[PDB]
Amino acid sequence: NQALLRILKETEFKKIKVLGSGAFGTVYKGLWIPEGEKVKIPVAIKELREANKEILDEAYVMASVDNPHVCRLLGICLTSTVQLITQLMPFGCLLDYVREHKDNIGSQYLLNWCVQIAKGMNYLEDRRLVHRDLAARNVLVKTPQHVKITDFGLAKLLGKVPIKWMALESILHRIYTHQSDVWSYGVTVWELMTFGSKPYDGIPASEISSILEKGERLPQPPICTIDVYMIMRKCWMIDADSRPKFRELIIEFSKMARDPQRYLVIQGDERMHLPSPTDSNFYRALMDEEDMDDVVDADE
Ligand SMILES: Nc1ncnc2c1ncn2[C@@H]1O[C@H](COP(=O)(O)OP(=O)(O)NP(=O)(O)O)[C@@H](O)[C@H]1O
Ligand SMILES: [Mg+2]
Repeated sequence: NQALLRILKETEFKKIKVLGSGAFGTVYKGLWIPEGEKVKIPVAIKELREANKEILDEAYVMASVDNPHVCRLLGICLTSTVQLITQLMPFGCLLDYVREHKDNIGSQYLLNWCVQIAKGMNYLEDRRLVHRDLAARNVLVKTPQHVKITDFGLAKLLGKVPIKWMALESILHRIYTHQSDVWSYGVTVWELMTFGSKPYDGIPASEISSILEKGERLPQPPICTIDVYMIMRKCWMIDADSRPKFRELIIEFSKMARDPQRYLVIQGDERMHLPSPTDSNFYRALMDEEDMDDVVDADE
């Protein structure tokens, strides 16, 4: 649908500050200045490094993604460069969030984030869409209780490879499927449960396919019980059809969230509950009016 993607003129918005850059482009905090208005509305703008018909075709798919746990493409400006406009997320990405909060995050948040990421990826799988670059850096925090997958469509649009997130078949043959996204999901879960450790830290990207072929995998995070680590390891089976399905991961992590201290061991966890209804309501009113499923609370 034409209606989902806004074509912006360069005069309608301005880049203000670089937020960073990765494999496909550079992101800026920007301002949208709607013509004839005096308001300045914060947005994120991603300008791609390095056709228009093909670009717009993929942009319309990206703009069609409508799920509480996946970011939608809102607008595009095609000039000499491709610029992608999306909602700005002040909390930033979940990788930085778990690093910065390494001592104040409880099991309920971690297990619910795993549910939310699996729900967003399952939505993509149901639409027959493959992400190709899932990682904790590509999950954005809308509120601490609500996360969203970002950068859907970018890898396809432009495809340093994120070797350390990639299924072995993607590394060796650039094969990407829902089940290779499941491998990346397992790495993403490992990043969360380690509070943002670097996977395979110190090992050169060029050594990784050899390590995987020998059967070596990312280590058990100290907070994870064996059932949680077995899920991660199942995501990294060489046989892609032996890996879990995202819909299975929604079920498993939701079950775990109903008994969180049975599945993760975190110092001080009893002091780290989900927000009260009062605090949740206040967050939603200021930052998060969109429809979403209830978070999974503990039975006890
Ligand atoms: N909508 C957004 N709101 C706020 N920060 C954002 C948004 N989108 C991206 N960022 C941040 O902008 C920076 C650049 O992102 P990006 O160019 O996608 O690199 P990356 O996520 O680190 N790696 P990759 O996506 O794998 O290429 C990172 O710090 C992102 O977290
Ligand atoms: Mg990114």
